[PDB]
Amino acid sequence: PVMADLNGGLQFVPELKEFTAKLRKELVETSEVRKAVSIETALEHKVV
Amino acid sequence: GPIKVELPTKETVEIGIVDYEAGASHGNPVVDFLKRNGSTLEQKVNLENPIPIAVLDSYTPSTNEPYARV
Repeated sequence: PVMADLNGGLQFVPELKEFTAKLRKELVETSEVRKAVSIETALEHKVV
Repeated sequence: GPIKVELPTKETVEIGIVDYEAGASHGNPVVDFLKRNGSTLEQKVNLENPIPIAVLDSYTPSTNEPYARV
C-alpha cells in the first residue's frame, strides 16, 4: 500500500483551528467595521 | 459638552468632550447620531394612571388695575 500526502505542507502550521479562526475573524471584523463607518459617514453627510 | 462614563458605583465621570462646529448646514449630525444609536434618558416618569387631585373654581377680577400696580 502506498500513502500519498497531497497536503501542501499544511500539517506544518501549528494550532491550525485557531490560526484559521483568527484569519476569519480578522476579515469579518475589517468588513463589518468598514461597512458601519461608511454607513454612518453617509448618513451624517445626508443630514448635514 | 462633556462625555461621561458610568462606574461600577453608578457614578458617572467625565472622560471627554463633544465638540462639533460647522458652517452652513441643514441639521446637527451629532444629535442625529446619538438619537439613532443611543437612547434618551428622561427624568420625568409617568404613573401608570393619573391621580386626580381636585377640580376648582376661580374668577378673574373686575379690574386689572391692582395687579398692574403691584
